[PDB]
Amino acid sequence: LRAYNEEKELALKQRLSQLPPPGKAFVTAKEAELAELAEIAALYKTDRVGILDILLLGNKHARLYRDNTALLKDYYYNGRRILDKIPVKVTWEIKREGAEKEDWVNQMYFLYAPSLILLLIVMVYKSREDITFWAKKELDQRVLDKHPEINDAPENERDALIVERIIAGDYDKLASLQKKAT
Amino acid sequence: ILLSSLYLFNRILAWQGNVKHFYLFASNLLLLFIVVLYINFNTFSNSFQFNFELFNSLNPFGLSNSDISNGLLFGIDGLSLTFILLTVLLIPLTLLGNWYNINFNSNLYYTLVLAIGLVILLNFWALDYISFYILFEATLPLLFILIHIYGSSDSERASFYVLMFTLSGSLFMLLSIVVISIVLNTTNFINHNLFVLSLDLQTIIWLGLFIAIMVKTPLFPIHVWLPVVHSESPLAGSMILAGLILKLALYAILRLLLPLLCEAQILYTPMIYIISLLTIILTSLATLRQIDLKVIIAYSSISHMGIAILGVCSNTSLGIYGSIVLGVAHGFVSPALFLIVGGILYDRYHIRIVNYYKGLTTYMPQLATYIIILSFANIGTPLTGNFTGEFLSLQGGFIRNPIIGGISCISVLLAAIYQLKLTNKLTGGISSIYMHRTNDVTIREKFIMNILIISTLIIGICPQIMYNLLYWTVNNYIYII
Amino acid sequence: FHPYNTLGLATQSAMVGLGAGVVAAAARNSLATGPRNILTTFSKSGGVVTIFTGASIAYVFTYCSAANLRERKDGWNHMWAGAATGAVLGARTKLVPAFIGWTVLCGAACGLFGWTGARFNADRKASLEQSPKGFVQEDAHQTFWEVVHRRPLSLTVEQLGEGRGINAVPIATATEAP
Amino acid sequence: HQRPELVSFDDINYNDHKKVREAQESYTREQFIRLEALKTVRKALEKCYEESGPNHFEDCKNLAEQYLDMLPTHRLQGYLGYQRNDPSK
Amino acid sequence: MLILAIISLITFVSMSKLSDNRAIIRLINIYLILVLVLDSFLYLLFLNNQTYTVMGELLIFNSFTFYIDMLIYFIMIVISSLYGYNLYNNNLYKTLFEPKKELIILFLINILGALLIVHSNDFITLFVAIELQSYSIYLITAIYNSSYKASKASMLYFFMGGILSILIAYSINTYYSVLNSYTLHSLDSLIINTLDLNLILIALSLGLLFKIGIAPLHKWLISIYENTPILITIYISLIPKISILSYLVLSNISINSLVISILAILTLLVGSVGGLLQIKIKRLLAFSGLTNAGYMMLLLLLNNNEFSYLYYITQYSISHLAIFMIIIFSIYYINYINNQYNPIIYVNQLKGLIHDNAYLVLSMAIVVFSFIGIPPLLGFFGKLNILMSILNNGYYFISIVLIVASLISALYYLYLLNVSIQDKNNILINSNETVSSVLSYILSSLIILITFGFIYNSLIIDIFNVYFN
Amino acid sequence: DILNEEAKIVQALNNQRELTIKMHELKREEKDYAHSYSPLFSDPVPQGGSIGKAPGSSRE
Ligand SMILES: CCCCCCCCCCC(CCCCCCCCCC)(CO[C@H]1O[C@@H](CO)[C@H](O[C@@H]2O[C@@H](CO)[C@H](O)[C@@H](O)[C@@H]2O)[C@@H](O)[C@@H]1O)CO[C@H]1O[C@@H](CO)[C@H](O[C@@H]2O[C@@H](CO)[C@H](O)[C@@H](O)[C@@H]2O)[C@@H](O)[C@H]1O
Ligand SMILES: CCCCC/C=C/C/C=C\CCCCCCCC(=O)O[C@H](COC(=O)CCCCCCCCCCCCCCC)COP(=O)([O-])OCC[N+](C)(C)C
Ligand SMILES: CCCCCCCCCCCCCCCCCC(=O)OC[C@H](COP(=O)(O)OCCN)OC(=O)CCCCCCCCCCCCCCCCC
Repeated sequence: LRAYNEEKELALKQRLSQLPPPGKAFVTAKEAELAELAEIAALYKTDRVGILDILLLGNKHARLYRDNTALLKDYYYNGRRILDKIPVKVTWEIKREGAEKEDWVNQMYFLYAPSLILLLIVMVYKSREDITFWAKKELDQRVLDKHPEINDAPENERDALIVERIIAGDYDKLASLQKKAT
Repeated sequence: ILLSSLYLFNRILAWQGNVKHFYLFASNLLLLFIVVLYINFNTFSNSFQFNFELFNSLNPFGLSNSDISNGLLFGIDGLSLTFILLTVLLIPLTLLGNWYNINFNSNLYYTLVLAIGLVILLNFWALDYISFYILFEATLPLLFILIHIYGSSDSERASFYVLMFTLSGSLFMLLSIVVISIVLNTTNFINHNLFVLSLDLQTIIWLGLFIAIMVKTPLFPIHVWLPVVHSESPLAGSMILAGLILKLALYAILRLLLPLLCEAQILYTPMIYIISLLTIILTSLATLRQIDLKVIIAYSSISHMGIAILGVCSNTSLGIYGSIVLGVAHGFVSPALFLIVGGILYDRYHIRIVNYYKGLTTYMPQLATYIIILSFANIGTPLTGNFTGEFLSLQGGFIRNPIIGGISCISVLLAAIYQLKLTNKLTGGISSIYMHRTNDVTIREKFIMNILIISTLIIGICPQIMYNLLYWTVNNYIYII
Repeated sequence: FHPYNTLGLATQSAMVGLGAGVVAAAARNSLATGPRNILTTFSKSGGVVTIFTGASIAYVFTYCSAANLRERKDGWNHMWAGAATGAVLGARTKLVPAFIGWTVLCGAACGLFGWTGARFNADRKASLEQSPKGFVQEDAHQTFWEVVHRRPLSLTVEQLGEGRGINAVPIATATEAP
Repeated sequence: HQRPELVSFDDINYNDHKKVREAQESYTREQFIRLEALKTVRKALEKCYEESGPNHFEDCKNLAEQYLDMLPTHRLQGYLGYQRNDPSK
Repeated sequence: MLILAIISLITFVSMSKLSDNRAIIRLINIYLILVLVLDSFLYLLFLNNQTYTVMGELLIFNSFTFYIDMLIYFIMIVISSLYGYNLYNNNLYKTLFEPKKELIILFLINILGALLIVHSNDFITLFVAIELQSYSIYLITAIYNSSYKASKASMLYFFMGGILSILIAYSINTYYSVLNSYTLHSLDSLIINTLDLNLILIALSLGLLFKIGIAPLHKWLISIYENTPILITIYISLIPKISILSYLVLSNISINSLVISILAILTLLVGSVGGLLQIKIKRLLAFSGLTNAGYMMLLLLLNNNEFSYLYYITQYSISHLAIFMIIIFSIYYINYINNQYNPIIYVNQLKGLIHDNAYLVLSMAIVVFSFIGIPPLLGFFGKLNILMSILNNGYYFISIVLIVASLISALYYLYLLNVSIQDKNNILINSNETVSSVLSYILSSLIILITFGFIYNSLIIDIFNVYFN
Repeated sequence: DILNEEAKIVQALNNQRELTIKMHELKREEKDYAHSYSPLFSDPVPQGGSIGKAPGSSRE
């Protein structure tokens, strides 16, 4: 994506130059000047350059475009704040319903929020490898290794028999590890 | 990469002029990267995993591949991963909560906020006493500048408090760390439970560590700086200070104190319980007579920290799990309450006195609903992580000492009192005469609040979802023969 | 512990405080502006001689008295001595809050001084640099600066006491069946 | 399903960190197995009570007594007590 | 190299016109730099801590003295740049900063005296070097003789330094009367046990230490610092302190001294508390110097002090140079020039400096936080090394007093930054004249050292282990 | 692998501890007169003035 134009920019500056400062540019509330304010402010949401030129070009063009965008943003937002009208459609239409994206939405909804969803999914499935399940299986395997005949028993009897063996006998190894306590 | 990414930063700054979109993007990438690390984190192992060393003599500007370790060590276990996740969840929200209300010199403001976040995140990676202490102190000048330049009317006194109190406690911690350094000639957290100092020297080292803990938590009676600092700070400062920085003290108890000074800790536990019970009761009662919204919210954090302390010093697995869960849930809910009082109401009316506010429900029903939800979350309504943390902390405290934990059970009531006294006046009655009608909560404010509420609800319904990172931790630090 | 002779030591303190106050009065007389004669040195002393004498008496007498009564020597005696000294110095304010503040805060500062060893330089023989350090040998008793990998469980039971998890025998060994 | 080899604090040299880590993990895992045994006893007790009703006092006496016996001894206790103390001395 | 420079400079300056002054200084500046980079390799002589007695045992050369000599050369380079290079090219700055004809010679002779103090192995060498440095410093204080304050300061310096020189001479002669010797090398453990030298050696220590202004004899030197021209103050408050402290560190004649312990405590308390009500920048910096002198005084109580002393003195010298340079740079942005010798006097004149030059205030913040001791700035590691040293040797009460003094002095350090980041009503829009490239680069190099030097900490310790063990 | 890496790091840390204790001890060992004072003229015994050198003034 490349979208810059120095030719357009150096003239946009003068098209700004005729206008009053954006602080005082709407304090009348004629309609012709307000219409030009509408068009020039509408330029704020018409994106003027992409990546291939911010990366490649030089800082004089950058400083000029930066300045232009500063005054455009001031005009757009001041008209929107005083008149209650969006500066599109091009003379200051009222149609506020929709078509209003803030500059944080894309990041927070397509990077931050999916990241949080992925974190929740990862926690849910990471909780499956929890020590409580490992120790359940390990107790069962110790019992099955000491008393293999309950393997021969059918499925539905088997679990009751493992439970019986667990209840009767102390299959942990904690005291074994405590060698020096005699 | 670093060269290319610096060029990217420079060009973005040249053309846009506001650094904040780049900072939001960098922090979101950091959160995604931490989630990828969690994906590749082995849970069936109590050993530190993503290790690296900085400023080794053989490679001062690189990573150390040497047989002698003389740089600063970094790495993570499950405990540190928990707090790292909390940190990277919170940082982008602290950027987004000041998106529109910072207008003069905003690039510096966002730089300070992001730097403070990154320093805390690195602090949770530190694997030795010196690296921990360095990242512990490095936040103080950044906070001083941030509060002094972008705080409210009393922000000079506040910046001086946030610097001086924390330096005061940190220097006694520094005495303790120096003593450990010269007595053991080692400073790392990987093997420090293998060194058993004499009980007397243990008793002495504990005092410095605990003075620092007392100022940073804070605990009674050295808490009085926190309401001032919270009240005068800009919103991102308050969110970081209540959600992250106070958790560093709980983490310090687990990481720096319990593994090394076990016997002295046993000896000192009743004194800790005295201090924590005083914190809970006295600060809860002192909250009842406050007239500043942000001060009231700030006072709430101190009592919850007291409950967490009681849990973490209980010498039980349930108490330590409850302390960590309480820390995380507080990190969700307290930044939301600070967002309400110092971000939404304060940006509309520029005042914090309680007498001016009454009956907001009429024009702002959505904000009133958020207030009600966050209030009942803050006082530990079940199905909220706050309830799980408080309940488990009180269980551990009661086992450790039945009388002291039993008396600690009054915090349920006391917190209910101060919080619901505030919300009753905020939502009910006729709309106030002193203020004009403003907009109800915006899409950005609702987004932040929704993130925090969903997080606290998810860990409130199923607290077990943290256990896969913490089940070694709930056994690593208890001292039973 | 054999007792301090409180009376004689305190009399010595009286003499030294009087001398030091006299010296301070002479210096005060020489450093000041305005007319000054040889007798005005005590007239315009500011009571400095009394400051010195009273502090000397209070500190030395109280320290010796507390040491003899407790039959100990440690920082607590200096805490009491500093409390009494602060009482004397805060009496000059003639206000009860200030008198109390001097009492407790001087007592605390002097207790801190006594706890560190009651010296301004170092006790060189006891210091870490002049002491056995590092890991102890085979079965030696651990000394103040030495480190071990395992302490004896009997020592832990003696020092912490039995209860709340500290036991003479590990639990699993004791609850093993046969 | 993993079954790491069990290692005791009493045998190893505290300077091989691999052995010390294995001993700590062994101690913790054995405690979790003990917790599993206690949970098994408790679950059997609940089943016995729910199927016995008014005569649970008779039919579940052994299970009730055994659960109450194992409650104080089959909880998590950590490893620091045993690694930092030598029971022989 | 130094002696040669002094001889050549006397001749050249004698044949030169007053307009050549700055040019001459520039020449000497580059000469010093060359000596630092071509003669550096001589460090190899001291591998494995080999010590050399030189000049019939009048002088001692080891790794410690070689390092101190390099540091003094670096300091002289930095300070002479401030006279050889104009900050701005306007008329006011010509009036503010013009080097005197003989100033460079006085600086080089004073540096010679300092380096001879550092290397002194015999007491006759020590006394000749001390008088060389003292006489030079009096003349440096006086050479701006249109100033009433500077001439009065020079008289006060002459008389107080003369009394202290007499105390030092009397100490040396009592030592001779007891031992029939003029060298500390004749002291052995057996001699120290057998004889009471404590009164003699402490008298010598106090004579040396009052010359750099420890408490309770601090006010006279602080007055001299306040009342000299600022570019003189940068030199005279640093070089003597380094030379005297380095000699006392290397001599180790006051180990576990009770008197030095009490005076160090008093110096820390006086330096921290007495800086609190100061409103003049140079008085504030003088009390800061007093507190840091107390920190270094603590190292005279113990053996094996070399690493912590060298680290502390290096980072302190860097920070002192940086803060004076920042104050000098801020002169361009102030509303009111108080006089031609001290263009800026009051801390309040820095108010709102951030709106005129933001990165100057960033440099100030870094330096101030280093003085306070925030990691990972160099000041933190200096204080950490000192604490390790004193706690290894049992100085517990003094360690607590050190912590308290650090906290107290943080208040007056933060005063500078506090006023500097407030708002001012009329802020700078543009200006055609830029400050000098050379001096700005030097200041930035100092700031970068303070900020990132910690990266080399373990490498530095490795080298220290082979040159000082 | 996690255990092996952690053990290697702990070994390097113990190596650094051993080196620190070794340098501490070596720095406190007393050096020879040649290494500490004078490596060429290495005899500490003085000769004094040579003018009126008196037979019998030399004493070991
Ligand atoms: C965060 C708050 C900071 C404030 C708290 C600091 C308080 C420091 C106090 C503790 C400590 C320094 C420890 C320093 C450790 C690091 C320092 C920590 C940072 C310092 C900032 C000072 O202990 C002092 O306590 C005072 C009493 O209060 C005494 O006062 C005086 O009492 C009277 C004189 O006889 C006079 O009448 C009067 O002169 C005072 O009345 C002092 O003499 C005494 O030295 C203890 O050190 C010492 O402990 C002893 C036995 O423990 C060690 O030797 C042991 O010998 C056997 C038994 O002896 C053991 O069998 C053996 O195993 C072990 O070898 C020593 O080798 C040494 O190490
Ligand atoms: C090409 C010639 C250039 C040499 C010119 C040197 C000028 C010195 C000027 C100013 C002093 C600044 C500090 C000197 C550095 C100490 C070196 C050393 O390691 O100090 C050690 C002794 O450590 C100590 O006691 C402690 C020193 C405390 C330093 C505290 C500041 C640390 C921050 C500095 C960061 C380094 C910046 C590097 C930038 C990439 C002596 O080393 P050494 O005596 O064997 O001599 C080195 C070989 N040399 C002659 C060729 C250079
Ligand atoms: C001024 C305050 C004091 C400053 C002192 C400390 C300054 C530190 C400067 C920040 C730099 C630290 C972060 C970068 C280091 C990590 C680089 C790395 O590669 O980590 C190595 C580790 C293992 O990698 P390896 O052994 O090579 O094997 C790879 C197999 N594929 O690979 C990993 O496991 C990944 C490790 C991820 C660590 C997360 C780091 C999060 C924060 C990163 C930026 C923090 C910036 C903070 C800036 C404020 C200053 C504190």
